[PDB]
Parts: sequence; C-alpha cells; structure tokens
Amino acid sequence: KVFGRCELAAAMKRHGLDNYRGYSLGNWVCAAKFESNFNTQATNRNTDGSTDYGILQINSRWWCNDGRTPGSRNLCNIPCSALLSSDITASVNCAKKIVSDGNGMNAWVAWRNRCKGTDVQAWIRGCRL
Repeated sequence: KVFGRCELAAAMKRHGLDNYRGYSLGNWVCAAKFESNFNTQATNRNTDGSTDYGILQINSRWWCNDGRTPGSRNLCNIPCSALLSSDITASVNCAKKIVSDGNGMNAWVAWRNRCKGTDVQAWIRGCRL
C-alpha cells in the first residue's frame, strides 16, 4: 500500500508514535517519505547482503529475518516480509525498538540527512490529527 501524507500521520499517531522518545509525529512522516515514499512494499539491497524493508526501511542484519542475511540477529523477532504488509503495526512496533536502543532516528540515514533540523511539522500541516 502507498499511504497518503495525512493518512500515515493519522495512523502513526493512532499507533503511539507522536513524541515517542521525543520525536514529533512529523519527524516520522518525514523519514518515511524520504525512505520509502509512503510505500510499504519497498525494498532495497545494501552491498553487505542485507536488505531494507517496508515504509521505514528496517534492516535485516539486525531487526528482522528474511532468511538470506547471514550475520543476522532478528532483534524484532519478525520475518522481514511482515514489515511490508498494508498494516504498519509490525513496522512501528519494531521501529520503536530501533529508535530506543541508542542513536535515535540517526539510525535512519535519510532522516539524518534530509529531515533532521528542518521544520518537520510541515509534513503534518493540513492534517486532522
């Protein structure tokens, strides 16, 4: 599924993410836009054999198992594939873990380079929230 700006905002909110670990809702819509273009079915292979999955592009070397990344720790205890479903519950649930470990949303290349320190509230401008 390919989410709408607004619709994802609303949903991430419903799912406990507005200000989770101190990151505005916008910080999250932003990261997801530039990470997957609101497309939950997105995947991307990195050079190290790992692959990135879903709306929030969670990695398989640590968070989820996709049965073809060796180093692999499945800290989220979910099959990677789960993260691609039209319900974002699994992805949020797992994203909560990632963001709490230690580096905040720095764990997400794209948030850091394209989201961090910009007026992220602009991503939920217009929304019934």
